[PDB]
Amino acid sequence: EAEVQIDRLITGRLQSLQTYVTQQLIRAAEIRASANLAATKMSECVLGQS
Amino acid sequence: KRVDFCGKGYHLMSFPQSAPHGVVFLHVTYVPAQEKNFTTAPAICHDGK
Ligand SMILES: *[C@@H]1O[C@H](CO)[C@@H](O[C@@H]2O[C@H](CO)[C@@H](O)[C@H](O)[C@H]2NC(C)=O)[C@H](O)[C@H]1NC(C)=O
Repeated sequence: EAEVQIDRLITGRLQSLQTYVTQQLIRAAEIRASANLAATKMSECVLGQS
Repeated sequence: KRVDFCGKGYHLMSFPQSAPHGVVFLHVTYVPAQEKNFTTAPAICHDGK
């Protein structure tokens, strides 16, 4: 009779973690593009002349 | 002219080829070797010029 109640905790925690994972993915998809530009700038403004 | 964009070293030209879900580039480069030392100087004086 309390397993029904525990089913609410489980589905709350699961959604709370689901939001975190998606937020992490969306945020980390930006650092890739921010570091790709740094790599591009370092290979031409240091190793040569722009 | 931008360095280290297509190939490692000075760039000459390239060829594209297909792939199942993408493209494959073949770059032709140009790399020097067999160096020496010699001795240099910035300019040469002659008759005060
Ligand atoms: C140009 O001269 C320099 C120095 O005279 C050469 O550099 C030395 O090469 C010897 C080769 O056995 C090494 O043992 C030394 O350690 C080198 N010097 C230093 C400071 O590391 C150089 O090899 C010469 N260039 C050519 C193409 O022969």
